[PDB]
Amino acid sequence: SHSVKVYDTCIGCTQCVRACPCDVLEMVSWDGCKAGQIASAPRTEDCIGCKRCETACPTDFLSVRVYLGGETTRSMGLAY
Amino acid sequence: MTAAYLPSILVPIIGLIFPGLVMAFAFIYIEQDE
Amino acid sequence: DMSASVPFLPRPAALDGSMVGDVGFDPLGFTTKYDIKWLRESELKHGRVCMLASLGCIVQEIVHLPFEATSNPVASEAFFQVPAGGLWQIFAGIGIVEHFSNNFKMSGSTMRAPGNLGFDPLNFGKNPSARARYELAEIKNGRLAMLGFGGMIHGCFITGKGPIGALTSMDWHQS
Amino acid sequence: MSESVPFLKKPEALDSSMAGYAGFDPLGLSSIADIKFLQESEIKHCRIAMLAAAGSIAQDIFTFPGVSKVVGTAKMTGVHDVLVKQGAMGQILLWTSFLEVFGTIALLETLDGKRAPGDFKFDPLGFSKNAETAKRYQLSEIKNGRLAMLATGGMVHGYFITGKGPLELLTN
Amino acid sequence: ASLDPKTGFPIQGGSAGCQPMTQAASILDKQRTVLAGKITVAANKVPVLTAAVDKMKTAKKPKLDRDYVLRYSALYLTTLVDAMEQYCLRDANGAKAAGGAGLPKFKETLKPASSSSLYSYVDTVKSGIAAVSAAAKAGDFDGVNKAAGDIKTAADSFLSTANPPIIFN
Amino acid sequence: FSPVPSPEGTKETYWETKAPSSDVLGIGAGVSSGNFAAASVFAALVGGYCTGQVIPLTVEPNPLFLAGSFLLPYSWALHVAAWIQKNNGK
Amino acid sequence: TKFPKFSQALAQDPATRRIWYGLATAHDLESHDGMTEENLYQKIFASHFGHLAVIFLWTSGNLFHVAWQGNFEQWVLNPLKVKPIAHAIWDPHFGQPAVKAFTKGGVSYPVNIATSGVYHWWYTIGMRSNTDLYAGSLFLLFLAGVFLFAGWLHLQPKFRPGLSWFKNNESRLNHHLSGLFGFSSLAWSAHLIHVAIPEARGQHVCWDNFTKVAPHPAGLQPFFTGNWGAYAASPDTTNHIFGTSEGAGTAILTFLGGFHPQTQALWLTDIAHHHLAIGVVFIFAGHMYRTNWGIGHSLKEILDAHRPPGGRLGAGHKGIFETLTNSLHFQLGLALASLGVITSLVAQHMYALPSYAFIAKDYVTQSALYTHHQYIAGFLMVGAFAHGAIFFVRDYDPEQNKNNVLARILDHKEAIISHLSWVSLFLGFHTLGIYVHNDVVVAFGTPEKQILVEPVFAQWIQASSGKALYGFDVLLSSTNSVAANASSNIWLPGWLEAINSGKNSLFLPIGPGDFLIHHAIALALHTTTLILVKGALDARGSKLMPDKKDFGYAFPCDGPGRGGTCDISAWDAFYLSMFWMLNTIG
Amino acid sequence: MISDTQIFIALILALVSLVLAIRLGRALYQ
Ligand code: CLA
Ligand code: CLA
Ligand code: CLA
Ligand code: CLA
Ligand SMILES: CC1=C(C#C/C(C)=C/C=C/C(C)=C/C=C/C=C(C)/C=C/C=C(C)/C=C/C2=C(C)CCCC2(C)C)C(C)(C)C[C@H](O)C1
Ligand SMILES: CC1=CCCC(C)(C)[C@H]1/C=C/C(C)=C/C=C/C(C)=C/C=C/C=C(C)/C=C/C=C(C)/C=C/C1=C(C)CCCC1(C)C
Ligand SMILES: CC1=CCCC(C)(C)[C@H]1/C=C/C(C)=C/C=C/C(C)=C/C=C/C=C(C)/C=C/C=C(C)/C=C/C1=C(C)CCCC1(C)C
Ligand SMILES: CC1=CCCC(C)(C)[C@H]1/C=C/C(C)=C/C=C/C(C)=C/C=C/C=C(C)/C=C/C=C(C)/C=C/C1=C(C)CCCC1(C)C
Ligand code: SF4
Ligand code: SF4
Ligand code: SF4
Repeated sequence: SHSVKVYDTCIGCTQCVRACPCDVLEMVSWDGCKAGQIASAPRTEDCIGCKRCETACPTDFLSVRVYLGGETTRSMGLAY
Repeated sequence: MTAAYLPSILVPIIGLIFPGLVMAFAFIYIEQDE
Repeated sequence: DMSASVPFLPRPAALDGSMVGDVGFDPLGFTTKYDIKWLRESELKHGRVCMLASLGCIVQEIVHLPFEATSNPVASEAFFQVPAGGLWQIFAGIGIVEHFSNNFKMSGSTMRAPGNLGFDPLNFGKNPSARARYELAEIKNGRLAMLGFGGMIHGCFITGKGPIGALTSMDWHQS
Repeated sequence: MSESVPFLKKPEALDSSMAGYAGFDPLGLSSIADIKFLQESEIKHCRIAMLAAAGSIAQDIFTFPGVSKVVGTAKMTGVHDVLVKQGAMGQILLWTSFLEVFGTIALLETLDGKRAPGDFKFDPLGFSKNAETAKRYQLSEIKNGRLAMLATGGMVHGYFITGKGPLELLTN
Repeated sequence: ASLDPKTGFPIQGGSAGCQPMTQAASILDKQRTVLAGKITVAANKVPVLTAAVDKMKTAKKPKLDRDYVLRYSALYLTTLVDAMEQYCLRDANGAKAAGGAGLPKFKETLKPASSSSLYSYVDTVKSGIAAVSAAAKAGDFDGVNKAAGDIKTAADSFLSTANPPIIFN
Repeated sequence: FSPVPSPEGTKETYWETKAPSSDVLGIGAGVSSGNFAAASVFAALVGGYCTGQVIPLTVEPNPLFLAGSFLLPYSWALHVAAWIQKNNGK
Repeated sequence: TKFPKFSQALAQDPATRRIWYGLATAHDLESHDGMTEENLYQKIFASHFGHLAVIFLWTSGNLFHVAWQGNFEQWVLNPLKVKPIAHAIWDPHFGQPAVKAFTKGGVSYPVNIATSGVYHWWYTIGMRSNTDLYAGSLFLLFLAGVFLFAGWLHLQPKFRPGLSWFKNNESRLNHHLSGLFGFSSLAWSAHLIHVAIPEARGQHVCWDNFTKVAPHPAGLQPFFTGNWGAYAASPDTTNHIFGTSEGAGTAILTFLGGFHPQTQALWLTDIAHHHLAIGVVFIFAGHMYRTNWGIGHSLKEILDAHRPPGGRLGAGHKGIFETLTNSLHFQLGLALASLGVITSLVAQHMYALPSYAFIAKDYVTQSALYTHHQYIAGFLMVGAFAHGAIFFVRDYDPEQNKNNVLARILDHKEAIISHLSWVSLFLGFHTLGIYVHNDVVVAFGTPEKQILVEPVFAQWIQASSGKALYGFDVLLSSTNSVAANASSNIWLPGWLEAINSGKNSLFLPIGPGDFLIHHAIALALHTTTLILVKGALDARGSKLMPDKKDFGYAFPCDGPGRGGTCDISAWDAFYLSMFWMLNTIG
Repeated sequence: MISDTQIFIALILALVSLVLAIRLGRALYQ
């Protein structure tokens, strides 16, 4: 699977989760940012590696970071 | 040429049997799981 | 502390006087780099082969088989003169003895006390203490034989006469 | 300050206990090379030169049976040129080199400090038993060796310039 | 029973059993078949030179190639003489030339290649080398041809009187 | 990533001072700066002389002048050592 | 599901990508699962012995196929007229016109004509017959077996070298300089003096007679007296016919210079004296480092002490010792940059100074050898920069390398890359512009208007080495010069003959076309360096991707965000510079 | 010229090299 990380520079804008086509990311409560929430990745096995979450990230360096790793049928986007 | 028979004997073996056999074995090894 | 053979040099650590023929003579430190048992078994094998060779060269001058290609006084010349197939037969036969000996184990596998193949049919060594004296005698005779055989094989190369001829006839009054 | 050379400073690596000490090291070469290495090198030079000085003298006095036939008239260095063509120079070189191979091991022990510089424990006759006679005799060996080093060069250069040889140069 | 014309190896097997363990041949005899085979290769390359010199003479403008004649002499004729000298050495002194006196060295202290019954043929081939070179300097095509023929006759004569044992081994 | 070995007697030679410590001279650490400066000028003159006397090189050059000609580059390292020793108070 | 046994991430891939990636990552032993450093260095050691053996099997194959199927003995008789045979053709797809068309070389079978020059090399070094080419093939098969057994043996538990052995820099350098470089160059002088020199002079010398045949008539007595110049006395005459006794001298070591007048190659006595000189030099250089007896240099001490007191290099080379030793990619990059420069030297010096007899009249061989070694040169140089990029990504630790030469190179990475961009653009705009100016003016019927710039600097260099064509009268070209007078008694007469004669490729005449193409090559070398240097310096990060190090050396992109990140990896700058390498060697 | 026996000796030594190559490849592969 791919490995998806969220760094503590996340402002909790929820945009990376909305971008996610594969329900990899979700919002959890976090007191670090003003929004009271940070992104989380409890479903990186469904991560295809599209990196749409990275594009939606408005932080200077993407708080969400996809690291392409081992490929599976799910992470390869194979309908066969 | 001395041993002129050897090019006729080896070139088909090295050029057809060798790849065929090693491709067959390589195919079996790459596909196998255990 | 200090080697008996070389007083200035220190005694080699992996010697200790336990083996026969131990005067502390390992200046080049082979014992450190290489196993003592392999060195000892090789020393005994070299000396035993040399003792047969030292006897062989002298005997071959004094008496030979009554055939052509075996009538050469000089040892080195005799090697090339004798049937080569016979030489290759000797080499393989010695190889069978070498495989038979050491339980078919060579290098690390063999190490059986070094230099013993269990070849003692006759009870020449009635006492074990006498056998220890014989073991010292064997190694000292083997060492002498190594130097001796090299000395007469080189005598054959220069004199071209064989060992006993080489001692008896030298260029005493010739440049 | 130094004993031998009053103007210069006492050599730092040199001590009174050491044999043949006169505090003589004007160029300070003891700092440059290890003093134990230098000490053994001096003793090796001392002994080879001592044999060489007496050698030249003895060869002028007399030769061994047959050497005169092998070398017609050459002496000192010239006989060496004849003996490389024969086997004497090579055979001595092979045996001296073999002893020097053990000498290399001994030099390594000296650099370690296990062995005294130049001490090969060669006493067939024990003339250094007293241990103060040993100090004196080591001083004598060093002094006669330094003199012989000078002397060997002196008589060999006399051969180079005149061809006479050491005793013959005085007689002629 | 004979030596191959080109490769020079033993040709046919044809208690003196050829098989290694039972071989009765000495290392001297095996060295002699090696030398005889090398003599055979060098002698059988003499027709090639004869053909080349004939091609040179029949050309529209004919010039002797001193470089070809001298390089052929250097490559085969000198080799033929050295192989024959070694066979003569082994025939005369005996086992000593086979390594009985040690490594090949100067002052080998063994009987010379001369005083051998087969040495006269070696002298003929040496004369042939001298004639091949002299003709090449002169530009004489016929001289090279006859000189090579003299070498060919001498080498064949050497092998016939030698009767070398062929050790298939 | 694993301990990198160095020969026994390896010591620290990184310097940020005016001159490196004399330990960078190895066996020449105890030589005085005057002795290097005099050896440097001596080596420059004898090396330059030995170099100069064999500039037209022949098939028979004097081997002592060849060996003595090596003192010219050696003199460069000698005066660098002279500078190091003077700035270490030696 | 188990083919990449070294990679569980690939062995669980259900696609055809697993086969490709397992094949392509097979030799990257550092990335294999559960890889320790001990096992990494021991597998590299054993696989280096396998490369050694492959090289020896390849050379034994060339020797065997020439001994068996070549015309070596026909070629050595007449080397300027006969075309060398590489190997025979047995192809069941051939027609009978094809079989007849390839039956050249003086033989009765189809053949490939060799462009490798191995005939000229084997001729020059002594080989005369098929029996000794075959003997060389046999010996290399034995050596290949010896190094295959050594590779297996050094994988056995008692014979496994430790990491302390693999990183003994001083003992490895001492032995590779004094034994591998120096003693084998000295041994190569022995081969020339004992074998190649006598057999170039007609006298056969083999294992059968080389201990009873003296290379010199006096014979090791002038060497052991200091009468070394007696080994240069009576050199080979200008009338010498190579391979024969006519015109031959007795010298075994000379410095004649120039070329043998017949073979148009360097004198073999010059080559024997070259390897003796370079051998003694390398042997002396192999006593530099301290191993076990207290004399020599510690490499750590040398690197730490070379920091200029002006502070312009920062901490200098403090910590470079550890970085080099710990980083196999830094070593590979130094080795490949060094090797790439040498095979470029090999290509440039072997066409201008050929060493092999009757080559440089084999125009196909000269063209193939130059082209071959320049392409190998471009591959090695690009790979050196590739493994410098891999070094930065994988093995470079900034904390261990604080303010070094390496950190300070990264600190000004933009000054380096932007000035390489400038010089690339500078050269490209002008060289192309002058070329296009020339094309447009010649097209318009006005060749005189062409901007033709003489290569005066290079011509001055040629003249400084003795070319009299340009009339510079500098150094060697001037008869009354200190430089000219110094070499007059030794190598200058031969060199002046060689350089001034127009029959050789030594310092070939250069004009405006040469200038323009050299500037084109400057643009190409600078542009390939720009791409490779940009890849190496930006390997660990950039403004576009700051954390590029975390992704590795070869990754596809970072996606379409931030404008687009295609070809952003350091591997992709290898990829882009490979085209520029091909263009420059083109 | 090269004999058929000489070619067979070369083929024997290359087979020995093949066996040693197999043994090294198996050792490197583990
Ligand atoms: C590199 C070595 C090599 C060799 C030695 C050959 C040999 C041959 N090819 Mg070629 N070929 C090769 C590579 C090779 N091929 C490659 C790489 C390609 C693709 C570009 C081709 C494409 C090709 C075509 C398109 C044709 C040939 C043909 C031929 C035959 C020559 C014509 C003839 O006399 O007909 C006489 C041929 C026969 C009587 C056929 C004999 C059949 C053999 C002996 C049976 C072997 C059993 C088989 C190998 C079992 C292997 C199993 C596997 C595990 C290895 C001959 C058998 C022609 C052909 O097939 O001939 C009919 C033909 O039309 N080849
Ligand atoms: C004298 C002692 C000695 C010698 C000879 C060698 C030799 C070698 N070692 Mg080393 N090694 C030694 C001691 C020695 N070692 C010690 C003491 C250690 C431990 C500290 C090591 C540790 C060590 C390691 C860790 C490794 C080696 C490796 C190697 C091999 C290098 C690969 C190769 O083919 O390069 C050959 C290089 C040359 C022949 C010289 C290059 C010539 C330059 C580049 C240009 C010259 C061009 C010239 C004209 C050539 C023309 C050819 C002709 C066609 C014209 C080589 C066989 C490596 C290897 O492959 O393992 C087997 C390796 O990984 N060694
Ligand atoms: C006049 C404005 C200007 C100035 C002062 C510079 C200054 C510089 N540029 Mg250039 N550059 C400019 C415009 C300018 N740039 C433009 C518009 C582009 C896009 C084509 C570039 C593309 C560019 C590249 C690709 C490179 C530089 C480099 C450099 C540096 C080296 C100097 C050099 O060789 O120039 C080289 C100049 C060019 C290659 C392009 C020239 C572009 C035209 C001629 C200038 C534009 C005129 C502008 C419209 C003026 C309008 C003002 C008017 C309204 C009053 C230097 C910092 C190089 C560098 O970093 O090296 C250190 C380098 O590699 N520049
Ligand atoms: C003919 C083919 C060609 C040409 C000309 C170039 C040109 C260039 N490449 Mg490219 N490249 C090519 C093929 C080519 N490449 C290919 C096939 C690859 C493999 C993918 C690459 C990969 C590559 C990389 C990876 C890099 C380059 C770089 C460069 C530059 C190197 C020369 C330089 O710095 O200044 C020379 C400049 C020129 C030759 C430009 C020509 C000047 C123009 C034509 C002026 C004309 C004005 C005219 C009025 C326009 C009319 C337009 C009309 C519509 C009005 C330059 C822009 C490097 C770079 O940018 O370094 C700074 C770089 O990093 N190239
Ligand atoms: C070449 C060659 C050969 C040879 C050979 C040999 C044996 C060569 C040996 C050469 C030697 C040993 C030369 C010695 C020179 C000593 C000197 C200059 C010291 C002088 C004293 C000084 C400066 C000051 C002293 C001092 C005095 C005065 C007072 C002040 C204090 C003090 C310091 C005490 C062969 C045999 C191989 C033959 C071959 O064919 C050719
Ligand atoms: C250490 C020591 C201790 C005490 C003091 C000491 C005595 C002074 C000192 C000794 C010192 C010294 C100097 C000791 C010296 C020892 C030396 C130099 C020994 C020489 C050995 C050579 C041999 C055995 C050759 C054998 C050849 C064979 C089998 C075959 C040859 C042949 C081959 C190739 C093929 C077959 C046929 C032929 C042609 C015959
Ligand atoms: C890339 C590669 C992979 C893994 C890593 C690696 C190991 C380091 C590397 C190395 C690869 C290497 C080095 C590969 C090396 C490959 C080699 C050397 C292959 C040699 C093959 C020779 C053959 C099949 C000859 C057979 C002869 C015969 C059967 C004759 C027999 C006979 C004849 C007729 C006459 C005599 C009697 C008999 C016995 C009857
Ligand atoms: C990217 C990368 C990242 C970090 C790691 C890394 C691997 C190290 C690195 C790679 C770096 C790479 C790949 C670096 C590549 C570096 C290269 C190829 C350097 C070339 C150097 C050549 C020189 C200095 C020639 C000097 C000639 C001279 C002085 C001739 C003089 C003369 C003589 C003697 C004779 C003629 C007269 C004159 C002219 C006077
Ligand atoms: S987009 Fe970047 S910032 Fe907005 S939530 Fe997802 S991670 Fe946190
Ligand atoms: S990569 Fe595509 S799938 Fe994986 S997390 Fe970012 S958005 Fe969701
Ligand atoms: S296009 Fe460029 S960015 Fe989009 S995926 Fe392919 S490479 Fe990555």
